[PDB]
Amino acid sequence: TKVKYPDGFRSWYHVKSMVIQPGHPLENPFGGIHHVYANAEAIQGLRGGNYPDGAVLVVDLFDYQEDNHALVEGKRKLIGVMERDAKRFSATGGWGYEGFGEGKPDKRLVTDGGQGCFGCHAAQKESQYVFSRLRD
Amino acid sequence: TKVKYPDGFRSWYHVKSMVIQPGHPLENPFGGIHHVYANAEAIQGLRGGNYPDGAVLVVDLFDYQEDNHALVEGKRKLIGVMERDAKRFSATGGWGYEGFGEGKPDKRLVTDGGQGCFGCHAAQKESQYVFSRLRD
Ligand code: HEC
Ligand code: HEC
Ligand SMILES: [Zn+2]
Ligand SMILES: [Zn+2]
Repeated sequence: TKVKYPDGFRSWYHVKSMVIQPGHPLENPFGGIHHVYANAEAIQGLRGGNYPDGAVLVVDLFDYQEDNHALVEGKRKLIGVMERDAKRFSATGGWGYEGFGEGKPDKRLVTDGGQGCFGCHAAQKESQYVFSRLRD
Repeated sequence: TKVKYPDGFRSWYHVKSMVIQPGHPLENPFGGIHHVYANAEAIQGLRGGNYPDGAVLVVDLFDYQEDNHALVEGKRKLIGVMERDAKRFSATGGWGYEGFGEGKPDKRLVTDGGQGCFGCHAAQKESQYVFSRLRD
């Protein structure tokens, strides 16, 4: 019941992006420029199907520097990971929730079996616990 | 001697992003959240390899809205497209330059054969007229 490191996620489908600036309620620790990625499996859910076991969503969080009215991507802060397994991740609505510090497999961030992550993602039960909307 | 609309570019490898805000010298018309994408042939070039004919880079430019210490993606403004053909686009350094308003295939923007585009990109001769760098 550990979430696997999503090897190769940077080659996945880019779902969407958002900037969370200082002062945002989620600034600790979501502050930065973030990009949402989906594997083949997760695309099926985003398109309006059921999320199949093996679907993985990644949220890739970068620091940024405001440089003359450009926001410029700096170092990666972390990745958040949601891993669909209806049986193994049953306690958290069938998604496994993990963080990797600087996107490194060695730096697991989740210490409460993902109940905190699940606490907020539960509001989205009707879209299978997923906030991001697939956009053209 | 026309740049092909890059059908399916939303499914390609996401290279990088940047935000250009009010007050940036490039605000008009490059203002917004932009995402750079690369087809397989473009990735060869970006990796430090050479760009094969048929390499395509896309810059996808979104309007954004302020939303309580968040910049949220709004409407697509346009896409910019560079298509590799050393022979057919030799007047603009082996890349064909085109813009599509709102990313629509029917709203081609470039009127000067891409000389305007090439004029700025020519700064980057030493990285084959590409600004963007592959990051992890
Ligand atoms: C609310 C107080 C949140 C808590 C706690 C967590 N997440 Fe979340 N998450 C939240 C929002 C509003 C979004 C959407 C961002 C966007 O650009 O629209 C997200 C997104 C994710 C994603 C991308 C998939 C999706 O649901 O859109 C992942 C992979 C994700 N979050 C993981 C994650 C983990 C591992 C958490 C605990 C450490 C976690 N989130 C907490 C809101 C909230
Ligand atoms: C300088 C005044 C520019 C002019 C005029 C044009 N472009 Fe450009 N382009 C510019 C920069 C600084 C960047 C990098 C942005 C980043 O996030 O790093 C770009 C990028 C592109 C891309 C992505 C590929 C790359 O070189 O990084 C494409 C596909 C692209 N630009 C196309 C484009 C076209 C079609 C133009 C004429 C309409 C054009 N550019 C003008 C700077 C400048
Ligand atoms: Zn405020
Ligand atoms: Zn500014």
